[PDB]
Amino acid sequence: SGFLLRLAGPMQSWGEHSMFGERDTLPYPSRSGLIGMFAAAQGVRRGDPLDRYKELKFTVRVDRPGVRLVDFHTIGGGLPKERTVPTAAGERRDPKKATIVTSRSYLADAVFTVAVTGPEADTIADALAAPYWQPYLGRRAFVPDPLLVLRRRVADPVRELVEAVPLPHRRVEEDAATVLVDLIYETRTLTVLNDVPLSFDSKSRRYSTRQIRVVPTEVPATLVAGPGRDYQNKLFTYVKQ
Amino acid sequence: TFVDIHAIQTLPYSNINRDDLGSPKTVVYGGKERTRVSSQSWKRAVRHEVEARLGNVSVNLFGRMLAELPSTEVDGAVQFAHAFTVHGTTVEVDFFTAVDDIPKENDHGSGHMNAGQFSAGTFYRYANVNLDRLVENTGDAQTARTAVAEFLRAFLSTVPSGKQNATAAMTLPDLVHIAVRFDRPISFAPAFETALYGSDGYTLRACQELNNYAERLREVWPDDAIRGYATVENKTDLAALGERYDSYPALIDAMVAAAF
Amino acid sequence: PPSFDVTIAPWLIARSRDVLAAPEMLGLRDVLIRSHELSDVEIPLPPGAAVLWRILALITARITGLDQPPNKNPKRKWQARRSQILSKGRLDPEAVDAYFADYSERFDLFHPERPWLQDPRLREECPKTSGVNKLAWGRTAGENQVWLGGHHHDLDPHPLDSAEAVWHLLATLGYGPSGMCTARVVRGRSERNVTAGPLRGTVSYHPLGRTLFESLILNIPYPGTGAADLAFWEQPELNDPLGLPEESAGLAGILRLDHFRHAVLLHPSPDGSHVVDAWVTWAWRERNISPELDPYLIYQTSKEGRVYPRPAEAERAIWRDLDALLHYGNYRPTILDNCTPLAQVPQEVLDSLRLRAFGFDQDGQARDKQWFTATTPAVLRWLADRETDDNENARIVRRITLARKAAEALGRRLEKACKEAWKESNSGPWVQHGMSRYWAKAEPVFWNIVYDRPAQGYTPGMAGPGNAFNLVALAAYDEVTGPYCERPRVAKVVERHRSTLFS
Repeated sequence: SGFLLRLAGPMQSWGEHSMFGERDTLPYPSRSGLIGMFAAAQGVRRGDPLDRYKELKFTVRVDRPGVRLVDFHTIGGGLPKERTVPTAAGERRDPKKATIVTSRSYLADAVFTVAVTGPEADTIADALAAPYWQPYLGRRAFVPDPLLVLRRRVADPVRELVEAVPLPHRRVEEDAATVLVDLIYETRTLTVLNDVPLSFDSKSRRYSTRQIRVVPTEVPATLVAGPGRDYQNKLFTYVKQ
Repeated sequence: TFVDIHAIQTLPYSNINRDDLGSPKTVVYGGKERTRVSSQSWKRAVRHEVEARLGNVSVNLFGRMLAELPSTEVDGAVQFAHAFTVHGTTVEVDFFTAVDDIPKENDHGSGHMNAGQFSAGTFYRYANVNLDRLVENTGDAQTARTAVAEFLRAFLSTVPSGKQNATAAMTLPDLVHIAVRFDRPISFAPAFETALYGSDGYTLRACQELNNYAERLREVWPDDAIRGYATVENKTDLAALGERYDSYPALIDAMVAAAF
Repeated sequence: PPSFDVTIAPWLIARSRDVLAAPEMLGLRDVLIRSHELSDVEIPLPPGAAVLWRILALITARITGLDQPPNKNPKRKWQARRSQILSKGRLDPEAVDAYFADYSERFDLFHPERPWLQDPRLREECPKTSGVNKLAWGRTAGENQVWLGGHHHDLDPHPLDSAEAVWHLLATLGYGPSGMCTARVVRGRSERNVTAGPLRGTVSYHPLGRTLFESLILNIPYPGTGAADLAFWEQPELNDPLGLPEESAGLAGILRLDHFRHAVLLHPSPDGSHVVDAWVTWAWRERNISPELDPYLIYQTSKEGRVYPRPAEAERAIWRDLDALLHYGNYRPTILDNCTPLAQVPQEVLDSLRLRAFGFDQDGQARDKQWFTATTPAVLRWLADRETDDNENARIVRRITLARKAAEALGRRLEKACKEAWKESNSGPWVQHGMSRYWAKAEPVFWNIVYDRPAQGYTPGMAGPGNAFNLVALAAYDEVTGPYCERPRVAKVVERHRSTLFS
């Protein structure tokens, strides 16, 4: 069982621990987000039991860490006072203060290839191919790369993360081999953060911590693609086989 | 059933969106920085335009009213990608000075010196419409049908209002391609993961590059997707995008016809 | 009647030494008793945990700290008893029940009189309930807009779970907004104004270990010899709003637990499952200087000589867990500087202790921006033991300490660079993006310097950071000031201040 999910695209955000106007992303995908991505693909209404998703495992290798950028993002500004965001008391604030100013962060030009291994993950892959709601990378405005699922069915996909999945253009030294790539596994634990989603109900979303261990591993330098456009070519060669 | 629409609309010297400072918004994508027009800004103009022409489908096509309290449907189903330039773009500073009309025994002590940033380029826009949930939530397939058609026309016709009086950036897209897909929505954004080089323009080259990406994706995954595109150029054929149409509203009509 | 007990009811999430699967929620008494069994107890709200570790340091700790180092080289003998209980490795449950026994009937927060960290009289004199939404964090208040964290319109608000209510009450007693809460009259006195919380907008630093008991022991500031002290819940009778907040040389006055600037009362649900209404209001009109600096926070002196805690910065939270690297270090918190070093007394314990910090970056007023927890990575010390040698190890540790020093020195150099340049160029917003870009680019180069992987500006095996950090700062600074170095007048200013980052 298992399939390869490729998270790529111009921008993707995987925030955790932010609860005000400023938003912040983890430099790598968060299990909560990917689980919600599958739940959205399967029609799981907000508030439905998320234990079906329990028992999955997410090893994620970071091809390009990507640049982290902060996207300004106002809400309601430049509108007449009557048509701005409501207050909790119900009376709209004065128009010179009715604007909301959020500073949301997002990863741009970053690409990870998570190898999801679970009990029903093959039905989940078959659900991403025909989604109930549009899958997106973190914020809904970010739209996933068309090669969202590199392979629908793979026996031992981590074995395919160690090798035989192409890689972006990187420095390849003379007489070099085995270019270093950071794999992320789920003592030797990088960080602890609230990921595993106890409930997605918008009224009270709650989570619990998951330790992450990031192990730099060594994959053959043959894997990295040539400088220009070759990455797309090798990747497409990869999807048909 | 997912109706998605790609446009390659170019914009002259303008500053449609800007940061907390004056400079416009940029994605760093494909290793080359490129200006962008954020999704919410563009969405706001489209939603305002749809609600103005249409006279609660705006809470259905678009998820919820900003100034209304949540009515248990905050999701809009419609997905708006953030528009970004086909090529890499350097931010172009425009130094300006406001002139003082009353003259002292002094000349040119100008009223106000400053410098504002602008940029121009060919943005590759893209959107999605979750048709089935829109029908299940709206109820009547007809209101949904009119709403979907008018939403596509709004996506095409409009341009954001930002520094528009100083730069008349009003423009029509060069290419639109509406693909009624049943498998899943897909954006042709990776066609431009390698920013195109310059000095000969980008409209035509971006048109055939997006044609190459449509051939390849159509090749790996052959689908029952109904497609069609309309261009302001008759010089180049793009067979992978589907049957060509004489115009944009004729195209929108044929694809709205194709969804139902 | 509704009743809830911190000692018996389950609210504290608890993680065991083994398995590391299915953390169970337990009461305060149970955690206290089973401490060596559990690695740690966690609260989702870093403010809630920041006051929590303060109160837990006053219970288990108080019994172990003894509240009395008279004669006998006080610091030496407390460190002697400290070594004695640290050597036992556990606390006898009978001494806990005895402590609980003294005030056993006084804990159940929903008390008709004497509710937990609350004022029971408050209900009668305040006409408008603040509401749960005004108490709970991440929850929209009366004037707050409806955009985030679920939309609460303040009409039929969904009640907080009692356990949940406890976390919020504790946070607001720590961090709390200032100005214009709901006024309650006290014999003719009505002033909606309210002063801010004692630790508001600060990062609390709590050292951790391998098991709970260790941390609780190592978490108590050493109480200097002084007046015997007690907590807000150890107070024999209510304070009254008027009058002076009396000083307290005891550690309860150094845990900032003698009295709160904020006064909360939570109206219970009939079953006791939830809170329905809440009253947040002042308990004191006259502010008092709290004696002695708080061990946990990092302090700073500024021209005029005034001493204030260094505010949390959400930009340092961009690089996950940077503050917990505090241990590898000028100015240092006193609790860490008493318990972590080698003058103390434990033998090996110090080798496996690891630091954790709770920071809530916010305005000192009512605006709030970001909170974050931060335990040190276990990989940095474990990478030191993979080898097991005296030299490549001391060199790893030296490298890591060195890397951290370079990243921070140029972090302040770059803050002051952007700040000075922005002010000068217009005769700041450059600082925000400067720091954001800085830590985002400075994060992987650090991890490349530790592994000795090759990072630009660094050569593997170099004795120190090697200018690796000075390069990232210059690239972030030049990334930010980039579009404005066009005019020659502004370019001259920007150049004068980038030159300082050259080192």
